[PDB]
Formats: sequence, structure tokens, C-alpha cells
Amino acid sequence: SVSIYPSSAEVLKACRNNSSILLDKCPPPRPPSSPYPPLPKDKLNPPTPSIYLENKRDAFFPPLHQFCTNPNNPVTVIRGLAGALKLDLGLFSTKTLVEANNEHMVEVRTQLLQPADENWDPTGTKKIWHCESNRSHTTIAKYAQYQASSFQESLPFKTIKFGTNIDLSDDKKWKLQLHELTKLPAFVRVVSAGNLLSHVGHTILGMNTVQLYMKVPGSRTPGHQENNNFCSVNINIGPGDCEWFVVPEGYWGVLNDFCEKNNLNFLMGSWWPNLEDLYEANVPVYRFIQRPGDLVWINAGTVHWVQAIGWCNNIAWNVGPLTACQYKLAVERYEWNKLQSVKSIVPMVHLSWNMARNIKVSDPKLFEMIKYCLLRTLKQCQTLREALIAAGKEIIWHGRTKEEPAHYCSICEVEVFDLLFVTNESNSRKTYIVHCQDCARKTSGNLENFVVLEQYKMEDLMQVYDQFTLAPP
Amino acid sequence: RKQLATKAARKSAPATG
Ligand SMILES: O=C(O)CNC(=O)C(=O)O
Ligand SMILES: [Cl-]
Ligand SMILES: [Cl-]
Ligand code: NI
Ligand SMILES: [Zn+2]
Repeated sequence: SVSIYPSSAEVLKACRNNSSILLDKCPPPRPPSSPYPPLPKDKLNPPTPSIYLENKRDAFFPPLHQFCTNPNNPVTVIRGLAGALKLDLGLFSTKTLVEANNEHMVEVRTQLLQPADENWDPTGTKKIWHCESNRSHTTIAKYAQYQASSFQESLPFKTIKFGTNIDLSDDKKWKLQLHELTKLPAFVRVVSAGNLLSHVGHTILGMNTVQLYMKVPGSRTPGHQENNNFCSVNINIGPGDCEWFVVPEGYWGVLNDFCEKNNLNFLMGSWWPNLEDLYEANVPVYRFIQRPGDLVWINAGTVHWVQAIGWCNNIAWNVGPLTACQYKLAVERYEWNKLQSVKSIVPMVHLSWNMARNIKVSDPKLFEMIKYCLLRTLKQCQTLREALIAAGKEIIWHGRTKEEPAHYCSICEVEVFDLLFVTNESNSRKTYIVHCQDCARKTSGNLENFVVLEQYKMEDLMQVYDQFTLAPP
Repeated sequence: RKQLATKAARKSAPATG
């Protein structure tokens, strides 16, 4: 069994000043060019990878997991999932949810009701990518009245309202709802030992906790990749259907270029692709209808957008398979986010160290990726720590509390791991604002009004690093 | 022990206004 990484002791002695231990300079993340080989027109409308469940045993069939995570399958629709497991979708009906927590916060998007799969400017003159979607907030009781009365009224654009990213995170408030979801097979569960997001150690709302959507026809979630390219799981509660549009991860660079060309931000913007543009650019689009009880698995980095066709609720969360592919794509997006000044809500450094504490990794490729991250960050931490002491800057032991969240720079929003540069919040001597090293130094060249907090004992990190070794299969 | 300002990490949809 061959080790390709230096020991923690060797890393530390390297930082204390001769030869280098690693390059440290790295090709900058960038958006991929159009995939090669190009697809001909007859391959731009592929069928959606599908699983047809009938019995409870079908859902727990092991190859199902591998089918969904297969990188060649950008999305998988699992038909008849609720019925196979005898899930009580009624626990997520609008009626049941309102009775449970009448006053619950619901974030809203107000949108124009667009025809079919198209998106037109407000005057209905031309198709555009910009998707008008304005934010407000209401209660579940009030959105429920709107949805229910809508479903009655039905039976140059109209405005509609969409209850979105409703947080079902509180186990006290949603006990029965959340218990029902423990009936799911491990690979799609909100919490499981094999889900990287269960190793974060703290809540990331909507990723490792459940989010609810309450929809009327036309309610759209515009184009995106998931946060840090994590897989997504979505179950349609019904009674109506949702329509999904999916583009493989490998085309995200092409979509990025479309956004830019239409003066829109790929990562943060609100955009609804013009399918005719995609077709001309030879981008394949998977398109399908999700019925009530059907589960949609969005694979890692898959680009997608969604609209309600009927009146329905959906529930959804992220999961992170323990695979080289998932870890690679999450790290890539983390690095690209840094370059774009976009916050990664999955703190990939914090997470990687927890993975190293908790998980015995037997796949060599995945093992090497994780340990490489540990090496780079351990070196960065020891190097910074040595610089600070060389400057006589004091390092105050701060430690961590159980379940404490990862901290981020209040200025650039980068994750700040281990060594926190903190200065008082304005008009406060109590509350401190976390900064990364660079941002702290641009406010104060010599860190005058800053304190440096240390969250982990270096001896601890060194031990985790050395104890992280390739597991036998 | 110093109290650090924080914001809850959360998945959310784009908004244009
Ligand atoms: O349900 C919606 O409208 C949006 N859902 C998603 O983008 C998802 O589950 O990944
Ligand atoms: Cl588990
Ligand atoms: Cl902890
Ligand atoms: Ni999504
Ligand atoms: Zn910063």
C-alpha cells in the first residue's frame, strides 16, 4: 500500500522555513467549452433515464443507487416511489401543513404566467432569458388560501405567486412529516452515514434539511445547478404535475455563455433558457413530467429548471453520494465560486476535515482527492500560523462548540477555516465580524484592530490528517 | 468567549426584485 502524501510532521517542518513539498499554484477553475464530440440534431432530445417501481422491495434494490449516481445519467425519474413505499403524501398536503403550523413563514416569488416552455418579455414581444421573479413573504395559511382559491377560479400575462424554499427543518413542528421520510431507501434520505451532507455537522437549510414548495400552474424555478453541485432529491406531493428541463453537467459552460450573452449571471441570476437557442447550439435537453409520488434525482452538477403544470406541492433536499465524482464536482464549484465572489453554502474545507474524521474511504480516487484537500489546507493553516507568530501577532484559543457552523468572511464570503480574523461589529464591543486574511489586511495593513481566533488545535488537525489513510475495500 | 456574527446557510431561489 503506497502513500503519496507527506506526514503531518513533514508538512509542518516544511512550513517552518531547500526543496518544496508541493506546487501549491493550481490551474484556475474555468467553465468547460462545448463538449466533444458534438451531438447531432437527432440526439438533442434524449429520453429520461427511468426507474419503474412496483413493490417496496424494488425501492431497496441496490443497483438502483448506482443507476442514479452513474455520471452518464444526468437525471433519473423514479416512478411510483410513494406508492411502492406506501408513503402518506397526505402528510404534505396543503390542508395538513396549514393545520400543523398555520403561521409558518413562506417565502414567495411573484412571476408572470408564461405560455408552455417559453419565456417572453412583459410586453409579449420577444422571447428573453430573463425570468421575472420578485421576492416577498407570507404565511402558510395565506399562501394556502391563494393556492386553494386558485384551484377554484380556473375551474398580456397574468401574475402568479409561488411559495418556495419553505423550511421544514424544525423536528418539533414537523415531527410526523419528517418521520415519514425515514421510510425512504438510504441513498435518498435527508440524513444517512453515506450522505456527505450528513457529515457537515451543522444545518444548511434546504440541503441537509427538507424544503417544501407550494405551487400554482406556471410557478417556475429558473435555471441552476445545485449549491456546490450536490445531487438533489425531489418528491411531487400532488395533486398536479411538474415539468422538468435538464441539461447535462458537461454543458454548463455553454449555458454560462448564454447567460453572459444575455446579460445575466449564470450562478446568481434568474434565467429561463430559450429551448430554440439550446437546440441551435446543439445542447441536449431532457424533458419529462413528474407526477405525484414520483421522485426526481438530479445528478451532480446537472443543470435544470422546473415549472408546475398543475396545482401541487413538492418536497426536496440535497444529498451527496460518497463518490469521487460528487466530491470532485463539489470542490470544483467551491473553487469557481471563490473566483466569482459567490458564497459556497457547503463549507467544503470544514466538511472535508469531518469526512476525514468520520469516514473510512476505500476508493483510491476519492481518497486521494480528500487527502489532497487536507494537505493543501493543513499547509495553508500552518503557514499562516507561522507567519502570524513571526509577526508577534497573538493567536487566541477560541475552540469550537458542538454543532457550531462554519464561518465565512463578512466581506468576500469565502469560507474561513480554523484561523478567524475578527474585529468588532460597528457600535459593538460584544459582537465580532469574521474576515478572511486578505480582507482583514485591506482594512488594516498590520491587523491593528483585529484579533486572531483559532478554532482547532494544530495537533488535532495533524492527527486527523495522519489517521486518514486508504481503507481496504 | 467571543461572540461571532453569523448568517444561517440556506438554499434559496434567485430573485429579480
Ligand atoms: O420544485 C422546484 O420548482 C424546484 N426544485 C428543484 O430545483 C430541485 O428539487 O432540485
Ligand atoms: Cl445511515
Ligand atoms: Cl462538532
Ligand atoms: Ni434544483
Ligand atoms: Zn474576505
